[PDB]
Amino acid sequence: ATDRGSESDKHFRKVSDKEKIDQLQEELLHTQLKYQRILERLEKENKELRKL
Amino acid sequence: VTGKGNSSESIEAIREYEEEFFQNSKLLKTSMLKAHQVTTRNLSLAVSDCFWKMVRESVEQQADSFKATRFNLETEWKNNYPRLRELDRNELFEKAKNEILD
Repeated sequence: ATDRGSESDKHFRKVSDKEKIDQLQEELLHTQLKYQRILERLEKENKELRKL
Repeated sequence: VTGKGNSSESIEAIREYEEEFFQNSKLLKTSMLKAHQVTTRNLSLAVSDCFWKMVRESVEQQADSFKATRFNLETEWKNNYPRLRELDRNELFEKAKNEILD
């Protein structure tokens, strides 16, 4: 374990995953994703040629 | 919406003031204040709803730091104290007591 890259990689991966589920990404789940339905509806409006 | 009143005045004195101050004063006669700002129930509700919203939004991610702290403590143990357990005020005392008696 001492002076072994594998332990550093495991620690980095665990910390990275904890950061990935941290508050930085938690907020986006409640501020961005819930409007993807409106984005999809706007995409449907854009693809329709009525406006053009 | 309160007046000097006294310590014995009930909550309904707040409703009475919500009527008298704002129907009598410039706060509505000159539209300085909006009706929803007159109501203190609107302060209570604005605080409560956004409070629980903040709860649901942010409290969950406190688990990341809890897990990080547990990981760090257990890491120090595994590296240096593999025999270390929840050796709180009771367990260490009991072990020392038994060693002393022996």
